[PDB]
Amino acid sequence: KNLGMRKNGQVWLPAKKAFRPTKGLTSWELRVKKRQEQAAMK
Amino acid sequence: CTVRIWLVNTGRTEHVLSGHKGSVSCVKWGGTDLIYTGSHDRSVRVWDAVKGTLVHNFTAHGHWVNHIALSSDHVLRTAYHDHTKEVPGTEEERRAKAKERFEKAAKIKGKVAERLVSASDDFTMYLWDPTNNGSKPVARLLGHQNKVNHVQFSPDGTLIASAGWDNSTKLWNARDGKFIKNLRGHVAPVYQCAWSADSRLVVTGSKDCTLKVWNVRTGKLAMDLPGHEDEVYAVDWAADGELVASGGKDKAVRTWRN
Amino acid sequence: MRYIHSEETIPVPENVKVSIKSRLVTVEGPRGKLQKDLSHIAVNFSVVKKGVIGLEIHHGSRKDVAALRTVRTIINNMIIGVTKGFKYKMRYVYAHFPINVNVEKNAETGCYEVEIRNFIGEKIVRKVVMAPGVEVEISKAQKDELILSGNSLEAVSQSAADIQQICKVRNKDIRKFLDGIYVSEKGNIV
Amino acid sequence: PQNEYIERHRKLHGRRLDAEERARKKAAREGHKNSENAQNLRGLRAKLYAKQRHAQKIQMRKAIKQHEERNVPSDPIPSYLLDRANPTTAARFSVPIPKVRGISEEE
Amino acid sequence: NEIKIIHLRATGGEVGASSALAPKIGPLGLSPKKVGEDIAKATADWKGLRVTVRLTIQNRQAQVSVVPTASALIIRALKEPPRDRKKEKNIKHNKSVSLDEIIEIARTMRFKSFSKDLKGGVKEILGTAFSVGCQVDGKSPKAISDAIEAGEIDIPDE
Amino acid sequence: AGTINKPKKPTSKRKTTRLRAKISKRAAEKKRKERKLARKNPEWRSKLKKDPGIPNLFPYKERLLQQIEEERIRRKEEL
Amino acid sequence: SEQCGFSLKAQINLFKSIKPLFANKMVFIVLNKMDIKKFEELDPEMQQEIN
Amino acid sequence: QHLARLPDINPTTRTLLVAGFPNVGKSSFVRSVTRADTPVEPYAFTTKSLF
Amino acid sequence: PKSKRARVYHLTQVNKKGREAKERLFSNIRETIPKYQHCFVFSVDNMRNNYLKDVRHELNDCRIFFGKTKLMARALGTTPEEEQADGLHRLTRYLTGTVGLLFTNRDPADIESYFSNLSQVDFARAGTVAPRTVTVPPGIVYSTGGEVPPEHDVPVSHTLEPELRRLGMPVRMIKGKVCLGDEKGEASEGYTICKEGEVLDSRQTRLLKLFSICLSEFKVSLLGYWSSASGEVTELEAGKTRPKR
Amino acid sequence: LKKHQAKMTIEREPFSETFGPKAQRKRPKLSFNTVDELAGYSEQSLDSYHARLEEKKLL
RNA sequence: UGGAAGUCGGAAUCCGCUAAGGACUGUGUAACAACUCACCUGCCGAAUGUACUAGCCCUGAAAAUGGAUGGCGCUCAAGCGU
Ligand SMILES: [Mg+2]
Repeated sequence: KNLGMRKNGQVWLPAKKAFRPTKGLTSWELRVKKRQEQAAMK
Repeated sequence: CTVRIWLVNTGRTEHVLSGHKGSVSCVKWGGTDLIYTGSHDRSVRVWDAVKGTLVHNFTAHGHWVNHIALSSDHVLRTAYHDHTKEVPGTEEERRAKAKERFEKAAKIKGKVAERLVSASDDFTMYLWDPTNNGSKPVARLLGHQNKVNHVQFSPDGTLIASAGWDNSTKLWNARDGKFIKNLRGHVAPVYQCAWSADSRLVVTGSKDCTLKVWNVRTGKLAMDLPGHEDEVYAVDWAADGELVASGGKDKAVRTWRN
Repeated sequence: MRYIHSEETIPVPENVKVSIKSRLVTVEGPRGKLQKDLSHIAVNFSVVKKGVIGLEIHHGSRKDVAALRTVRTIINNMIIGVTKGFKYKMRYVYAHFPINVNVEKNAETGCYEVEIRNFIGEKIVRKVVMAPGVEVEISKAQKDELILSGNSLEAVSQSAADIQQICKVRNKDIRKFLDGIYVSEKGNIV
Repeated sequence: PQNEYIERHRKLHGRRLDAEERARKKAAREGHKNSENAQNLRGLRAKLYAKQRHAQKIQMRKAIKQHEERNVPSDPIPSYLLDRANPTTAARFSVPIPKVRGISEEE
Repeated sequence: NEIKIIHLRATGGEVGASSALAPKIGPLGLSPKKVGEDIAKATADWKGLRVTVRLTIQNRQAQVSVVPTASALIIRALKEPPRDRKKEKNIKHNKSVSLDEIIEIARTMRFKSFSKDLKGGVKEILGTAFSVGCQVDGKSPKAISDAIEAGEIDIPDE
Repeated sequence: AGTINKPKKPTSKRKTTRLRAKISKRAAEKKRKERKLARKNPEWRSKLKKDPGIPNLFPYKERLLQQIEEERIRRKEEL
Repeated sequence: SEQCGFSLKAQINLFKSIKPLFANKMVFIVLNKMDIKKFEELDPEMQQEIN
Repeated sequence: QHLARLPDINPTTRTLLVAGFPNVGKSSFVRSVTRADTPVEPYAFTTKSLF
Repeated sequence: PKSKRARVYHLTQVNKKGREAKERLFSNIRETIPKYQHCFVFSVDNMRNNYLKDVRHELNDCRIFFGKTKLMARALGTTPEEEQADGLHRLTRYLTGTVGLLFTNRDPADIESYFSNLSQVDFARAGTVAPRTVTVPPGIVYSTGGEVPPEHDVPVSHTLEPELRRLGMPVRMIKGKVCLGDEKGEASEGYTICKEGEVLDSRQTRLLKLFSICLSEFKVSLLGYWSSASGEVTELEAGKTRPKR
Repeated sequence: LKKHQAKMTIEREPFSETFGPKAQRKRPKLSFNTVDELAGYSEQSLDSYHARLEEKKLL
């Protein structure tokens, strides 16, 4: 069973995930490398 | 809302007088070692300067207390200096001369009693004798049609001069507070007034950029002093009566002689 | 921007039979069956795994992608309704006039009927007809409580809202007159 | 009834049972309601609403700027003129308005 | 046979501190005038100062003690002239107190302080004195606290 | 509003010749007026406008800056 | 019983202070809370002042 | 609003006026003899207006 | 995206910490490393942890860190190349979840005896198994909910009645009193907050905290300690069984 | 003086500090200082009120 | 201040423990209590937040016989840009 409280009382509602329609296009490591390049160029 | 007492030789605070709810706008120190304060909380307080404790609290004014004056201010400002132009040799006899002058100026009915006049924004003034009357005012001085800015006793203690924002300087009997005469002729609010040493003359500096010297026994305008090109803020008469200093918004000191 | 592919997944418990044909979802469990026509939303249904239902949208806008979340929650609510059920507990409170609540089951229609009398001393008899599949019981554990139970969350909550809205205090100060019937608890039957 | 009778009733009997959740839901719908008012009101009512909301945004931005800058008289006047309401106070003998619109005799 | 602990705020040298206490100690069986006299006797050291008073109740007699607080200790150490509280209102604590008796107040308040060291206790007392509004060594207690933190002023250990 | 069940008088999108001519005349007059105000404009204007620069999301901005340094050093050496 | 938080001496003093307002009226001093302390339990001097 | 919530006191009718210090039972007496809903509480100045 | 949630600007004094707090934690841990002989790792799992202030006050000669797990692990050094002292990277395997560091100069036996003898009854958090059945009796609801008898108990405040209704108690207001059913204890049964053996949820634990009922215990479990003199990590009983990363 | 009494009172103490949710007024303004003065003022006020009622009844 | 404990007011607004917590963001109390927010930690898991600019769309003021993109009608246009 769930252990937390939902604010609107609809306890049957599932644990929703974030709405990210562009999820999975880029990786975390590549984004870290692009962060480093971006900071250096700036 | 505080009055601090400083020791001049050390630069240290000895007493802090607090209890006012508004800004203390005027402070005087009498010859009986009492400190008189007037404040914007509509009150006039008398404090014991030796102990730093409140003695009297007068709450009769209906607005800001702008200025207070003592009956012995002229002699307390100059101490032992007088018309002889000679100072006594030693400090003890100098202090004796200063105390003698203060007592001679402050005797009422043979008893030393300082008289305190307070001028307020409620268009009025109050006259107090804390030694003889306690918290009861001697009189309420009425007649100004606007706020009373400055008030001063004469050096002989018989007259009181008041300057108002109703373009007028008024004269009052210093014993019962009765109105005597109105010195009319300024056309903008009168900011300051100052007595001559012989109590014949009062000089008033106003917002209309002028000084006016008034003969108080005749009740007339003796002299008119133009020359300031802006508002006059501060006016003083020398204790020997030789010169009058004026200063204001025109940034230049002006000195006036006969 | 048009997204090439968007995917949602619905897990299905072992005691549930789900049949989807032409976007008409039929969900069957221990407590009965529920049916919902979802042909107003462009979605592709599939069986991506044993016990997982997949929802696809191809070449859809952001709004079309976001509608899949609503479809997911609706089907999950159908599954929860046929497995555990839905239950709304309502409490009626009064100051001076006791609220008289009678619950009957109509024979020819099969639906429950709730009659409310003496609401703030009124002589009228309020009657609310429940949605089909909703059972109403006057509680015995607590005081002045109704329990509305069923498989359809939509039907149960709408019947509760109908009971709540038929007893409105009118032209009186609502700070002073607190009389009414209110939803107190929401949950599952099991 | 006398004095704070609604407060006494509030203390003795509480609210309606749905008041807190109901007000929470209304305050939650307030954003959608503001957008619907911005896109749906007509005429002078819409103009006054837009002007009021513009003013609200201006004071909100000022308050946020002051809370950002939390962690960081003009002319000389005497002491008796201090704390009063004082004015701010800011050859060719040409008048400030040298030319105006002429008025014909027929007008 | 239980102990009842009651905390209150009292001014030293008055009886009327038990005016608000008498509603609740009445059912407890205590004498309001007796506990008021006990409070006045215990707070005769702290005349004119708002202090915290603890009453312990056992077998329907009260034992009265004064719990030291930093604000009361600082105001007492200021050595202000005596005054009548009904006529001298809106006072300000603008006198000066020395750093040595500030350290003494910190040593007194070590039993309440959660700080690891007397330097931290002294800085807490300096912050309390800053809230009171007095001066330390003729300067601002915030300035002495900053000097202690930067290392110009040293605090003895324990 | 009850617009769907009880619509009001329609607002005509059909223009009139007089209104079209008046609008065209007033537009031409406003154009001439703003030309005159631009001629008599007292506002300060920069001799060179502030250039926006290179966008940050451009992938080759850093190598372009490397180039820009190379031509400035080359021009300094040549001059 | 003095559980109100004020002394009975102060109660008599307040009554004597507001007595000039009580002219042309009728005055009844009601001693409440006899379930706590009776009038006879009070010492004779205070009873004498009340009388 | 305060005038709208003010009680109606007829100054020329038969009237009992209950006075004293706080916490002496004034509101308890008024509750026991009338139907007015004046609060009764053990702290001083529970009643802050005329009832 | 024009349709979006309006982000609330908080008009309060305290701002977000950022990277400065992380670097400050790094510097504090790296400066407290050379000053002590032992570094214990302790765990307080599914606990309120407000008694760590009392633990810090009682162990005034020790230094306690209770920051982020990954930040403390990176401060200590997770590999032998980046470790601050010899063998500290063996200690970082215990740093999972809710952990704390204890730098001490005392012998380890005193620390183990202190944390074995330290016992404090605490309010249970969600997920804890309820040790007993708690039932509020019918009638007038009191402050403790029936733990202390009502002749010594005080009636619960009338401001808690909407909160009790929100937490699921069918309480009502009768003449300024909060009552469960009827004032005479009729027409309703008692309200069972929790049953014995039932895993507590947050609503039930909130009800227990409002009624001041404690069903758990605050315990600090030592997993293992690193000694600088031998440069080595000794594991304890809790760290033997706890999972490691 | 009565030309400026109203603005003088408003400057001395504003409307918001006198009555309302943020009022700080605690002592009232009274025309009497003692209990005897209050009794005399009350009986004179009652006499004046009755006299005015008789005048309005006659009118 | 009758009472005022962060939360009727006025002015200051520091220190400790800190992982972090305002001499307090709101609810609440006669005053307390209690709750809540700022802030922090644990779970989770990968992209987000804010402000501006440019397009298209809505509002950005309307009276009075029944009517007008010329009319039907048109919605991946039979609308708009190239
Ligand atoms: Mg009472």
